[PDB]
Amino acid sequence: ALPTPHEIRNHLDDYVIGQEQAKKVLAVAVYNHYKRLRNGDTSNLGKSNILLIGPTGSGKTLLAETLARLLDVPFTMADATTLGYVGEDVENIIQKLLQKCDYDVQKAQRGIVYIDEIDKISRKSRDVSGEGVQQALLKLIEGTFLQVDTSKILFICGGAFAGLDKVISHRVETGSASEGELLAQVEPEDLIKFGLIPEFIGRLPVVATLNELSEEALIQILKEPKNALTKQYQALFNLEGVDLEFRDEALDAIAKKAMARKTGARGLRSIVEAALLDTMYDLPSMEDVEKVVIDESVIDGQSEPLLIY
Amino acid sequence: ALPTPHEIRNHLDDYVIGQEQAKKVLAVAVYNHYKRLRNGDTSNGVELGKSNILLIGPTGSGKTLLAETLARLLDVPFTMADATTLAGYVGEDVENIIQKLLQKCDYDVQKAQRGIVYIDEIDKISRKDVSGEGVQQALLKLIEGTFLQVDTSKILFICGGAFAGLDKVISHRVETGASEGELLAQVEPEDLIKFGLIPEFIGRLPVVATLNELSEEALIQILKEPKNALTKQYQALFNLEGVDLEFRDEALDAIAKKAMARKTGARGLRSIVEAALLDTMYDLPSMEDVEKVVIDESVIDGQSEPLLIY
Amino acid sequence: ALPTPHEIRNHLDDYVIGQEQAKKVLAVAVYNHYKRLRNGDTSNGVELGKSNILLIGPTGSGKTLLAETLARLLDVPFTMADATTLTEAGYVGEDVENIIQKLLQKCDYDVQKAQRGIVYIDEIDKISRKSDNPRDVSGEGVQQALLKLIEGTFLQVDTSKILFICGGAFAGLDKVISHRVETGSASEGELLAQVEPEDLIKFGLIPEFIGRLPVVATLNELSEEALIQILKEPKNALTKQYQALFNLEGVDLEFRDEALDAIAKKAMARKTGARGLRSIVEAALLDTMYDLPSMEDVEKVVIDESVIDGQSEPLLIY
Amino acid sequence: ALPTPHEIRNHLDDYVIGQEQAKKVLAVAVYNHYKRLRNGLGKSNILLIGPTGSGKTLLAETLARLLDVPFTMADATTLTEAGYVGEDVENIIQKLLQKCDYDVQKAQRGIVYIDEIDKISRKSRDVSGEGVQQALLKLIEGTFLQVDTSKILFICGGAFAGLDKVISHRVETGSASEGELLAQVEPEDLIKFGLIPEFIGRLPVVATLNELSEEALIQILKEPKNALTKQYQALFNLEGVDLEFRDEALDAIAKKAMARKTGARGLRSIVEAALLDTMYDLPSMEDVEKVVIDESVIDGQSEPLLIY
Amino acid sequence: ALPTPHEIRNHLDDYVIGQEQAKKVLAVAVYNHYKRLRNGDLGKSNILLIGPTGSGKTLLAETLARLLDVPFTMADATTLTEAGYVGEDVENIIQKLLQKCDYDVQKAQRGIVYIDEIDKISRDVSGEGVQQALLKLIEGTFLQVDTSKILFICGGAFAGLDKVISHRVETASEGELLAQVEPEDLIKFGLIPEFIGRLPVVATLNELSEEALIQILKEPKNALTKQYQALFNLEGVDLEFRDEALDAIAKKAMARKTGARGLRSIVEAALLDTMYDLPSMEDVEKVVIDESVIDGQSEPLLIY
Amino acid sequence: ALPTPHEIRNHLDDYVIGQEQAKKVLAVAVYNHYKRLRNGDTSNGVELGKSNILLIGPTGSGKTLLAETLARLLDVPFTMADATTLTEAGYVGEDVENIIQKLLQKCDYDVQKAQRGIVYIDEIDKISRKSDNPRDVSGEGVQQALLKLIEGTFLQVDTSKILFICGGAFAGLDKVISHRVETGSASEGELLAQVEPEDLIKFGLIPEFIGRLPVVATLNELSEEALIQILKEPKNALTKQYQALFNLEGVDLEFRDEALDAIAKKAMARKTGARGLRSIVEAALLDTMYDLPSMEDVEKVVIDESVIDGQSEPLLI
Repeated sequence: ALPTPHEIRNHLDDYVIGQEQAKKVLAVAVYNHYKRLRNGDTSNLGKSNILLIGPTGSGKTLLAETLARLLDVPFTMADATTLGYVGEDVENIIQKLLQKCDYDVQKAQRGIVYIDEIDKISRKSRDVSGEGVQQALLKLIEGTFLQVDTSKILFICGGAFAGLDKVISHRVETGSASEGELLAQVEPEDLIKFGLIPEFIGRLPVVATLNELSEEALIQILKEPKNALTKQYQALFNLEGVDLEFRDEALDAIAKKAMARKTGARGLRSIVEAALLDTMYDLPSMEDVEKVVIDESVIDGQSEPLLIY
Repeated sequence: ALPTPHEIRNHLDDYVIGQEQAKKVLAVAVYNHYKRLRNGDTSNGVELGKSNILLIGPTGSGKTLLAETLARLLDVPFTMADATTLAGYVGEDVENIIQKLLQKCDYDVQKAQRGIVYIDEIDKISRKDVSGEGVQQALLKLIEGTFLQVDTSKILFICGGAFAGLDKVISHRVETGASEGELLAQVEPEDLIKFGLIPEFIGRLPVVATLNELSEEALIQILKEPKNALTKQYQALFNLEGVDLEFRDEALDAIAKKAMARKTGARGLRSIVEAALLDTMYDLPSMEDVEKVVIDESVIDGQSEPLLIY
Repeated sequence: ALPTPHEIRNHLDDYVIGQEQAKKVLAVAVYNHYKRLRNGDTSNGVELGKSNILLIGPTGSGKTLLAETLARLLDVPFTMADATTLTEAGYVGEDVENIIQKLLQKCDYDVQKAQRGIVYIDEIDKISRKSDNPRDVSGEGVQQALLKLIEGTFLQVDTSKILFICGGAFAGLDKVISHRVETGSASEGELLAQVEPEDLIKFGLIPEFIGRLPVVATLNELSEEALIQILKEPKNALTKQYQALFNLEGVDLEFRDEALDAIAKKAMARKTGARGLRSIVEAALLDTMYDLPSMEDVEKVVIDESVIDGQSEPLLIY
Repeated sequence: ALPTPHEIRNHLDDYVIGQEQAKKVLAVAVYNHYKRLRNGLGKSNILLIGPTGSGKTLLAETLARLLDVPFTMADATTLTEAGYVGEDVENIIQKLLQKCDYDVQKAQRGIVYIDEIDKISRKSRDVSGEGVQQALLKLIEGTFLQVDTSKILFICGGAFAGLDKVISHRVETGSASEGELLAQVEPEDLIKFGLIPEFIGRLPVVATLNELSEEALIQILKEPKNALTKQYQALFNLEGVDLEFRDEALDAIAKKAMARKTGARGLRSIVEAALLDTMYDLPSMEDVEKVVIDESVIDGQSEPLLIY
Repeated sequence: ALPTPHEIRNHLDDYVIGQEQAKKVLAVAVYNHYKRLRNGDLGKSNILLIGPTGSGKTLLAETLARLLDVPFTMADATTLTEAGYVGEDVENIIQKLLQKCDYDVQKAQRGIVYIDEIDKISRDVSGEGVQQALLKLIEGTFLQVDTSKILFICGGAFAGLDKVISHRVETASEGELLAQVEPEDLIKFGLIPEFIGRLPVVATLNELSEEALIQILKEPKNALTKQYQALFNLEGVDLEFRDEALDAIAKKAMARKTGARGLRSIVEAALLDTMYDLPSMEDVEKVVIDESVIDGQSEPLLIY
Repeated sequence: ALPTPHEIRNHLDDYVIGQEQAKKVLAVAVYNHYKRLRNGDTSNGVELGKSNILLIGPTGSGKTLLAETLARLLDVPFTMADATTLTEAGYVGEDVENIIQKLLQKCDYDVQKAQRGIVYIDEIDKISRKSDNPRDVSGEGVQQALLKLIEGTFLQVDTSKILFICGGAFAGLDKVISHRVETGSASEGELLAQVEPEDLIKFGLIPEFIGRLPVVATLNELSEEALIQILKEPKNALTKQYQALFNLEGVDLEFRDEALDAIAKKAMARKTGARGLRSIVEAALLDTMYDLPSMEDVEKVVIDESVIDGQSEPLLI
């Protein structure tokens, strides 16, 4: 029984924060895709391939993985950068999909494939080789000794598209907003000028966009997600018989640190670990009730966490 | 009384926009073909070209429309066929195209010989494999001409194809030390050879027409007529939802215009329709209405939402 | 009853103009090849040449036409192939045998008649792995893979019996020969006559491949006066074909000599040889044929200002 | 029963000298990693940054031994410049299984050390080097062994010669030692060094090693439970002879090692050559003890003192 | 049943003329090589052919294989030089050997490999790379085939070799000088010591005499005259080559410096016209005189 | 009763000329290895060096002869193997254990005596994956597969007990060492003495493999005298090889000492060392082997006059 777009988006809210508009798009795209497969297209339809456009560490990869998990469907990643002999490496993505699929052809067709850094292969001011991948990987999108047809499998292509923000503004301008508002005005002709071939873009009808993560968002990322850092470490300290408490001032402190390093959410973990290193070290050697992390423990990194006996 | 190429092309200007060079070629090719048939080729023993045609142009340029139109202009039985659907048992499916031509011909052997046959996606069968080529040679037997008892020698063959890679092989030859339109004009039989077509097949397609831009009318037809047309596909999607999906003519035309402005051809049609029906499909399973009507304002402007009838 | 080399050449004169030396070579080569087959080579143990041929001539010189004509004159299954479509594959090794299934198909899958068949490989000069015109490892692979055919090995057919004709332009060949034949301090035709297996070696062909092509035929560059003859003399000459087309229109088509020469000059500047003749004539009569049936005149006269110019329209006589 | 970080560090003190801060870090990272696995969260992957012959490799090996866990090494250099090395990246896995008796579960508990990570960094072949950072990146997360590399601990070692500079260009203020500078290391410093953001984000735990002191080299010859002198004293011991290393001789060995820039790795090769002649004509003699002096090491001219 | 060296040399006399010393060496080298393989082993017995271009180096290698019904494959040392990617092209020689071997691992090991123009790779950094890369083959390492069993024959002209030998042997003719060849002479030439040690057996070919070419047209079982006499024979006509004509053919070959390879191209052009109007006549025999070859003016004699 | 390193080297002097420094290292390494085995390493928990050896010397320097001799002097099962026949396979991982079954074969299938055995791996330098002498992925696979043996794991025999001696020429090693030992702006023998584990690293050997070969012996380029022993003593000595060839012909081949010395001198004059020995013997026996399978005699004797002068033919009985 397929989950409605409402249900898919709801389960995406549990793993990904914000990006509500993109999750609406993905929900529909995904739903329609499998809705199409489960009725054998049409007796005697929509490719529904998706194009993720957002900054690095926005959640592009996370969304793809989550979609597959929520639909108990084989999932495999691949990099456009790593892509004549690579034409026989493009089919490699398929064997990997079969590996995680128990070599079940049918389940392999229901699978999802995420290609990262698509904006990197775009030949714009090696070009001849790069375009070669756009056209070689293009043969996959349509669908062709596994014997599996790639027509059935859903393709999700993610990319940062740094220069895309510019080409859009050069078009949308008038006479004389923010990146989020600009990426909404994105059109397939903007991707053309960016470096993507018309035949490739025509194979990616569904276009999703991810907004710039807020500083406050990072704080949410540390708390709200089911696998949020704080929850992960509270679980660790929990099997030690100790309660771990993160003061709001400390969480904000962590976000600020992450912004100063321009590492976004990816740099969150490396900050928390270093802040809890000493504590976890001499933790199994003590006997206290709970440990409370304050701002002074994070930003300054001088004072140790409060210990409650 | 046969229509002059001047008259033929002139009638092609009414169904097809632009493509003036291709229509001139088709006009002469067609005219010569029937001019040869209506004089019994040549008494005794004299040579005469087959006059078969090879349409080379992007998807939604007017290839198919041109073929259909030609037949209507000459009140001649017309039948289509896809090169992709064409195996050894398909060799007996190649003759199927003939029985279909006879069906629309009222089973009149003579009028069937005057008939026109359009084969789409020829560029697809090019082995560049053992089976695909098998069709090139199996269908090759038709071009020459052999229990209908009808000879396919008389019937005109028009092969349409996009030839995506053809634009490259030509540039690798014509180079020295322009646009696709200028490059496709330099097309030579040897370019199709390297592309995947066998020499014996190309030699059977002497007349080569080339289309450049797209045809607004065909783009509209592509959204409707095809068995797997976008509208029909989405009407099927909305149908298993208990809802009827209606595309107003203004909306379809609106969709074509968008596609032309983006120069993405027919390939860019879907991406336009999807974006227009995104919101609707999202909160569709959560509603309870009879049908949804897509107007022009929903496509071009994309501002208003589709009309909902309960 | 096999045709003597005399008869073979004579019939080649009806389809090809000039290249007399080449036609004499092909005549002997072809005759000997089948003369060998129709006597079962040699009983017990004896030697016999493979008799495979290597056509060397400019593009549109008649290489292909010669190969085709040879087959028609001997009512023998004929099939073409491009050496370019072969290079760069080990999966093409199973595509090299494809040429055989083609030969069978046109031969009514007849095993013996397929063995009598003729195979023409075009653009052999393109696969040669050499520093000239810089994949090599893959190209040579074909010289050796297709080499397995030349000798002869689920059709069950042996390619030992079938005649192989390999055509090519060999653009750089004219140079390597001159770097050898030179003395201390003529034309391409005279130079291509001095051709030697070692010249092809330096060009890019492997020794084992050349040794399988003993018979070497050389084609001259079609003369402008020859091209003029091609447009007129042949029974299926272009002018005659187009005069026939204009004829069922009730109109007489006249090609002025100044126009025919103009056509030849156009063909030479394009180096397309005779193969480029049609494409020039068509474009010159294009406009005319378009609005021809719409008119009611007596005859149309093609002048030199209509061909090379492509400007002034053909003279119309009412 | 898992050993506390205290216990892990204690056993590390026995095989490795100094680097107390690094051993504290590794102890935690390791403890947490397995603490996480044994309860069915943080990846806890580690990045060792220290000079050549500082103890990076030794730390990795020791950690595994102390935890009776399958261990395997690999060189990041042998990886770069290939798409066929992507299938060589999984090779590291098959080898981990070989030493694991092909037990999928114990293979997941295993530890993997990648040396010379600083070498693959494409920074001021590049396109190929980065390819490994991302190819080996797929391992870090975890994916016909059927084993998932999500469970296995990854330890990436490197010298990072240029890292000392990029850190100084950031930490500077307006107008200390490498040890103090490597402490100020941040993921953004590695970014500028040539590492991709997605790779560094997979190596959260960062351990920094100091340059082994020349006097530390002397300690390396004495203090460790498996110190060279203790090894050779044992060898000489089952001969009925007592081996005595004079302090002047131990310092002499250290100096030799420094002039050769071979660090601690070059210690053995020096001691062996110094005791080579003695061990040869040892079992043929009958004395009480042999005393190695400086004259026997540096000059190598004089033989070791023999007491009967 | 292995053929004795006597027998091997004998069958070599039928395809190659002169070079009797080289054929005795190759005969022993080959015999021992397979005598070793058929008893499960010892010497590598790899061979180094040293002779001018068109002396018969290649022909000797090919003939040896045919006489022993063993897979044979050629290769050019020049196409190898200047690459580390050619290190994976050195294995190509093996896959080719397997191709002609029907992919039979065992028969591929019995195979023979001839590398031409070895003297060309002699150094520079890239060229030496092949000497050491192709060196790994000589010893013998997804075919799974070991190149230890396969016999290697390395041919070369060694233009400068005649000089280095003279600078040493000094205190006759090239033939006498190439006999005094020593591994140290190849060292100074450009070959690495480790490569030469892998080529123990050294065969030296003489420069084919003018008169030798004459023999080349007659003596060999597949001599041109015999081939064309057979061609004219299935026409009912007897073909006779005058001695003055054969000598005339040899001279032509020398003036063109094409050696024996240029023999055919000379005979063909001389008998071209005759073969053209041969099947159209009815005579007893055709005689080829010198006037028909050298001058190419007069037509061959026709006896009815 | 184990022989002292003194006694071991002394008996090595009877089968090998020169290479005294190498023989001293081998004597100590070997002695220690078995000294450790015969005392069951160490009761409870104590450390002990594996004591595996790495022979580095030119071809025909006696690397193989030293290995074989060591086994004979200690009445211990010995087996050879070529690292070259191993590379390029995962199925060779099951061929790596083959070396063990061969060791058992010569050991009468006695597990214990098999553990005391010695294994010599030749041409180790060949498997090294490096830019020098350009498969790599496959070669390394053996370094790590054979690596599993060094440590020690249907035999049930543990390869931990058996001594491993890996020989190789290491042609490029002489260069990498010079690029390191250099100072600002001697001979190979002096250069190979400066050898370090890091030099083998850059050469193509993995760190984990080298750490398993603690003992490193270096051989010099042999003198003209040693050549005579190389022609006779080694298991696969040329004379034995050709005596075997002549043997399957029903004929006995005898090399007079005067001839053997004659061969050495020839090789010495050409300065090709031991590598040039074969090319000399072949040329001297060429004619004989040619018309040999065609005759019917008892034995052929090679004298000095047949080698040096090359004028007179070998004696036929």
